[PDB]
Amino acid sequence: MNLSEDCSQSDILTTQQRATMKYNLIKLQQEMAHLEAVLEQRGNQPSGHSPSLEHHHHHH
Amino acid sequence: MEELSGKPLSYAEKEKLKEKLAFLKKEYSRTLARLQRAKRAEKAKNSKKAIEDGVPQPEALEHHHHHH
Repeated sequence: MNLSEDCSQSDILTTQQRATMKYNLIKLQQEMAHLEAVLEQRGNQPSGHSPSLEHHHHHH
Repeated sequence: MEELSGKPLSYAEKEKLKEKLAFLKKEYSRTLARLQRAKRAEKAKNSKKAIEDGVPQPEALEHHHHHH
């Protein structure tokens, strides 16, 4: 629109960054809904996901 | 300020709910924002409005793919 005439809108966020942002938001949303569901309903009992980031401190 | 999500959760359940799902919620909206902003700006320099981002944690994924 006047000031912003464009361009090459197909590849701007690159085709690599397209597949990237998909598989990123996919793992983030699957772990969101599924890991929470398993945690609040079944108490994180059948999963038991302690990854490695156990650096959960605030005041020792 | 914060929202007390997870009343009937024990020490480990509640530890994993807060820390895991907050990290995932952050990086969801975070990576989405970074790339969405980069997309719109680079196609055509438009007048940006609002973003809740403040403290950056050296985060970039600026890569390219051979055009086919």
